[PDB]
Amino acid sequence: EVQLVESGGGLVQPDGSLRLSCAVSGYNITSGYSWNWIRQTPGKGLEWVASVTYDGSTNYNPSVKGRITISRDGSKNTFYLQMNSLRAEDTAVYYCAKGNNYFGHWHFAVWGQGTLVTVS
Amino acid sequence: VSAYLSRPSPFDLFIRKSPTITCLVVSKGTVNLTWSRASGKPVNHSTRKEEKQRNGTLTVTSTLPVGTRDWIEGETYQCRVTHPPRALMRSTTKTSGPRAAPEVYAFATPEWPGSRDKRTLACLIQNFMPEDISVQWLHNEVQLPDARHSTTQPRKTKGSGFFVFSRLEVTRAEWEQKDEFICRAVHEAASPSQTVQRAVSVN
Amino acid sequence: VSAYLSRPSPFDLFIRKSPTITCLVVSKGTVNLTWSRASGKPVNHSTRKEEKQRNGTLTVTSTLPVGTRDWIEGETYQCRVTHPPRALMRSTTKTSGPRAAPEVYAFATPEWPGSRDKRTLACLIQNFMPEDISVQWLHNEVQLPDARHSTTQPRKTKGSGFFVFSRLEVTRAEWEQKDEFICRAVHEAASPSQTVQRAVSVN
Amino acid sequence: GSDIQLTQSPSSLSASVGDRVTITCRASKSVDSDGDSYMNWYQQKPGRAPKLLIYAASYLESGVPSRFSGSGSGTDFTLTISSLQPEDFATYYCQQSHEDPYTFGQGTKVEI
Ligand SMILES: *[C@@H]1O[C@H](CO)[C@@H](O)[C@H](O)[C@H]1NC(C)=O
Repeated sequence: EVQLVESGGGLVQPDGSLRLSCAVSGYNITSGYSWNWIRQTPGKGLEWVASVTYDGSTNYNPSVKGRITISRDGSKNTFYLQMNSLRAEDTAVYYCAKGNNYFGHWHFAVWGQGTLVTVS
Repeated sequence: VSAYLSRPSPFDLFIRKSPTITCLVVSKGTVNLTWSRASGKPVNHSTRKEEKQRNGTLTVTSTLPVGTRDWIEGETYQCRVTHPPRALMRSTTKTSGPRAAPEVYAFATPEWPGSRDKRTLACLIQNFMPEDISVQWLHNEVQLPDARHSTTQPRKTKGSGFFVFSRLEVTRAEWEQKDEFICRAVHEAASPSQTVQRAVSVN
Repeated sequence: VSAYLSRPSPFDLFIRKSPTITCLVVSKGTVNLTWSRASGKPVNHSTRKEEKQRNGTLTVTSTLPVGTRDWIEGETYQCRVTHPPRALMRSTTKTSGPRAAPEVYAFATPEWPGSRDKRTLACLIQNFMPEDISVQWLHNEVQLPDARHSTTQPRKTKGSGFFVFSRLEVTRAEWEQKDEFICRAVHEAASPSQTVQRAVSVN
Repeated sequence: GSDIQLTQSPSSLSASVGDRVTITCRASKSVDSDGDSYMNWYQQKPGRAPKLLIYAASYLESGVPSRFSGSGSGTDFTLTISSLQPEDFATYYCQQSHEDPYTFGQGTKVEI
């Protein structure tokens, strides 16, 4: 089966830059499906951030577009999320999730444990 | 209006290597039938066939070619049906559960009075998981047609495995030209080459 | 709400001689279930059983004892279902068509590595009409329980007859105490006593 | 601003084991398309990641208990639980997959 393990979260200063990684096991991210980042502010709602498909296509949430970018490393079977110009709005628990396609519309079938990013 | 989504036979998957799934879909606006797969990969050239049969009913089946490697990694294939409020959808995918290779046993019936030119060959395939199993009969190293044999539906054993019987009537002209028949089972747990066999003869 | 009307097993008809038919009938007012037969003869004491199972559904089955002689002369039994607009009815009766007695063949599987204490006995019953067929396995002249064996659903042969397979796993303790097992077929065309048999052993 | 906004009701509710719970999800725009509604439902127990219960509003993900059922269309969707169980104390989110960016409800917390 597919298991997702996030890492790279911690305390960070505003205007800084942080990079989160999702280590996938059991399936190769270049083989198919979507690979997404979804963050949750503790005690509040959930928001989708960015996605990279098995072909390298990247899709971003416009509320974070321009400051954030999503990358992929096929050899290490890992995809990353580089954040720049951190804000208090960015403080959240960041999950990675595998997306299953249903006629051009994706749902998040498998979710990682999530890693916490906290700006001050 | 009801629909069914088939699985690829083990024979199509591991012998022919050209597996396919067919959306059965058993009247003012013609019904549209499209395909999708969970990975998001594109759907192959799916050939659709419309049949006007029979007792005031319409049959529209679409056959979708699939890749043998894809089906093994758990690719989910979904079929959707639209009419000119809601749509119907069926999803097929590799069966879950442990894998158990089949045991294969072949037997021949004794001569029955009055029917001396015919014989019955029986193949027992048992203790395999999952239930998906194809059966073919080989004679003269050439596979016999499918209409020639009859295979029972998989049934559960007292253990966790399934069993199946295959029955094949053979003629005297056949066993006298060569008194050897091979019953071959195709199952993904069979190793290697997903095949377990047994030979039988008429004495 | 749907209902089914069973036939009497050949075993109940010709061995036990105590055949019965059961009206399955698979919610404010309790459903009434009554019986009738085409000849106009009275219906026997029919025992009704109500079962509260399972996934938000109610099952009410009525078993009706019938006479073996009556079923042979073509008596039609009908079951009707009423709820506190129209009623549902099922009718069962002796199958039509020619009669053909079964051929019975018994086989034993060779030893399979790792499973030396178990064996599989297979019974092939074929070329019989109609399809109604009961199968029992005898060991030590005493009939084995039904849960011990598994019989495939009747299937059509290339001829007009049907065939059936029966599978029975046996233990070493059993065949060492007596290495003889009888597979018995009950069919109304079998003559006399509606029984065709074959014995098998494990070597 | 132009996103589809998802509003769930109730925000929070207290129930007992065996109770039937009904959670509603309302969308700013219709998420319907091609005879299907791209509303998905997720369950998130405390301290763990969300889990997919239903996708396309009516279909259950493999391995999800039968008591969870989805219904609705257009802008009105309802996640129904036939009988409540102890392990169901969690927050329930709906998520529209009709338009980018994908958006979520605020979440309905169910306390046993
Ligand atoms: C994933 O697939 C790519 C492309 O075939 C390959 O380069 C990479 O090594 C694979 N990674 C793993 C972990 O299998």
